[PDB]
Amino acid sequence: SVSKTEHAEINIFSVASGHLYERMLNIMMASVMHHTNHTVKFWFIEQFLSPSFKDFIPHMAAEYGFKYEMVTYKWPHWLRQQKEKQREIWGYKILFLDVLFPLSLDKVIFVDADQIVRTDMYDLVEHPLDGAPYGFAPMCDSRVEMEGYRFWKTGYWANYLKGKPYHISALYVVDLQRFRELAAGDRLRQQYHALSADPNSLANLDQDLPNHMQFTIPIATLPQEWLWCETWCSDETLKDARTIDLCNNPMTKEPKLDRARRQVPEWTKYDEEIAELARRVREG
Ligand SMILES: O=c1ccn([C@@H]2O[C@H](COP(=O)(O)OP(=O)(O)O)[C@@H](O)[C@H]2O)c(=O)[nH]1
Ligand SMILES: *[C@@H]1O[C@H](CO)[C@@H](O)[C@H](O)[C@H]1NC(C)=O
Ligand SMILES: [Ca+2]
Repeated sequence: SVSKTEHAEINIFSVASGHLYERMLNIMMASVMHHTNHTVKFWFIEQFLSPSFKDFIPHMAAEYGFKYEMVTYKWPHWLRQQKEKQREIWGYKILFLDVLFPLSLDKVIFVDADQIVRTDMYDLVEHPLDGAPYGFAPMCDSRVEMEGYRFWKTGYWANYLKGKPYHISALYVVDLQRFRELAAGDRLRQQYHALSADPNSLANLDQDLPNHMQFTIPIATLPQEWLWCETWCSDETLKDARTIDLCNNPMTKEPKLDRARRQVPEWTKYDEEIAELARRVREG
């Protein structure tokens, strides 16, 4: 309750790089606030954001009734760098969970910038982790026609996992008290540093690292309904989805905004609402 009183009942962080992902990030935030009456604070990885986004966030905060904070954490010099901006952004999602946030914050949830929330996120804050420092949803198996693209069901990953789930990194709850209690941050940084000496390792950096460490840094497998993506999940399970991720479909390669408008009926409503707020602020 000290964390809830000082920060908020729900604390969410995200990362966005590019005007398209910033546009989706405002939509994600509006979707969270339309589905909760609990207090919310959004945390941003500051250095990737545009000046316009950072100028607009106080307007979003006053319109939607949320608190916010910008975190600017410098990549430690000892730790192997990522030349590709995509991989550096993935590093910011998983390698610094213990240092991005204050010691007074007990829990934080990563929600992808391209996500659409359809649930009260305080349900994830209250979800029992049974001692795990973090919880991730598994990758769906329900869309049977995409089995050939489930790389984790054969080869390296099938042997490595021994039947454990291969989790998606679009959404994850981190019990920061337990993550700190376990030294998970230091351990994830040292494993990443050693593994990344091979440039063929950790292809999906943010996702592969926690899945690789799940025998020593436990993952609480969240209910499947916490994360639904069309690529892997059946149409039939969309009605149960608490959140939607617009993940890439390797079979169709359909553009991001087309996936958003086609799959999510309320997407244009949030987009037009944020554009209406922008026009209202611009005149004044
Ligand atoms: O903030 C971001 C996140 C992703 N991308 C790019 O968008 C593409 C698809 O990545 P995305 O995260 O959308 O894929 P998903 O994980 O949703 O399947 C890649 O070229 C990324 O470099 C980007 O420009 N900005
Ligand atoms: C918030 O409270 C109002 C009170 O009238 C209620 O109608 C609404 O459904 C609540 N929303 C959530 C997400 O709990
Ligand atoms: Ca995504």
